[PDB]
Amino acid sequence: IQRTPKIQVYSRHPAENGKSNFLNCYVSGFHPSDIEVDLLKNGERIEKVEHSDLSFSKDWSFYLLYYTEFTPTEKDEYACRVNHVTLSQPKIVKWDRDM
Amino acid sequence: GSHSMRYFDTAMSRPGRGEPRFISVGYVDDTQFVRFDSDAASPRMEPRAPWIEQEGPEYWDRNTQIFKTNTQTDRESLRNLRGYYNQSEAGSHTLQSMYGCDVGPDGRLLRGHNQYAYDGKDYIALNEDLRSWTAADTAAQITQRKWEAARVAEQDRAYLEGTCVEWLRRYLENGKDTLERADPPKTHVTHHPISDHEATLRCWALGFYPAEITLTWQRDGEDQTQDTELVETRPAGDRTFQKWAAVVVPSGEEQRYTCHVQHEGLPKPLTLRWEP
Amino acid sequence: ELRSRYWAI
Repeated sequence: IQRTPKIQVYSRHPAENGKSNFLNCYVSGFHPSDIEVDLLKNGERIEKVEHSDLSFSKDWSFYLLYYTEFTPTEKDEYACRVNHVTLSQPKIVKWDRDM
Repeated sequence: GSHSMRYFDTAMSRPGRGEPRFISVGYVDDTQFVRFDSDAASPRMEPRAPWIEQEGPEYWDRNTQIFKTNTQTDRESLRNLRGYYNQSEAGSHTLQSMYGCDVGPDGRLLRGHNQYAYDGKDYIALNEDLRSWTAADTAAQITQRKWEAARVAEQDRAYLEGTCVEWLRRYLENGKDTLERADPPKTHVTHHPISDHEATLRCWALGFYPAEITLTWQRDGEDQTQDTELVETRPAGDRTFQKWAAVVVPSGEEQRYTCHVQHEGLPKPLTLRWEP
Repeated sequence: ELRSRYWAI
């Protein structure tokens, strides 16, 4: 049975413009394990992005944490783009500092 | 307090001529302490806690050999499963298992666990008695019979009551600085209008460890269960976790709402309010 | 410490 990934985009530390931090994209609740995850800065794929090793939850679903070092600003826009077999097209979730 | 040791294992066949992938991850509570992976090109791709590195090569080599041998068992399991389910050898399929033990604060065994899933659906599990199997699917009756003839429950039970508990107690001591320390959440409450009649109150919890937490919203001391929006607990990437609970409240009635935060790291639970 | 599993599904 296939399960569609849940996606959360958020900072490691409370977001403060001009302060160094980490931008995270948490992809979870998916099955099977193959997935494509991109972090976007103003719609452009971020190059220096690290990720955790393939793991899973008590309900058997897989999870990965994708992360990048960044300094948030007022003008800069961040998002996470995910592709998986359960999705007809890639899913984009924007970084909302309030979520 | 209480503690758990769990191994989360995966064996996956791959498309075409691709070699199957095998992974075993060990946790004490929410802390990953070891990782074995057939995709690993060096020890860097099999990370381990400093208190595991200190066990030296006797420990590492013995666990690496066990992982290598368990991988041979899983290869046969994947082949048997495609036979039970009348599936082609060409497909990619996933076998997973979770097993281990829970101990109380005194180190005494509370519960053993050993569950298996196939293609993300429960397959077979050891009952709480650690003496019998529960079969989730018709096909698991075949496995159950083979495992009854081979006395597998007795062997799994010996590991769960013995080796699992002894090693969990050892890791709790060697890794005490990180495993026995509970980090309380850092909290705050935000306000977000939605309309001229309503606003969102969001109660935040950051920097906490372990992942287990309870975030509730109350109106005049009464629980708002049906109307509270709770995000899935998420990792911060520094061993800590994050979560929030939100409620849609009428404009002007914010003073009637309080957020209740329960976490093992808190000396006493918190009662929070929006503070403009 | 890993458990050794020998009996397949």
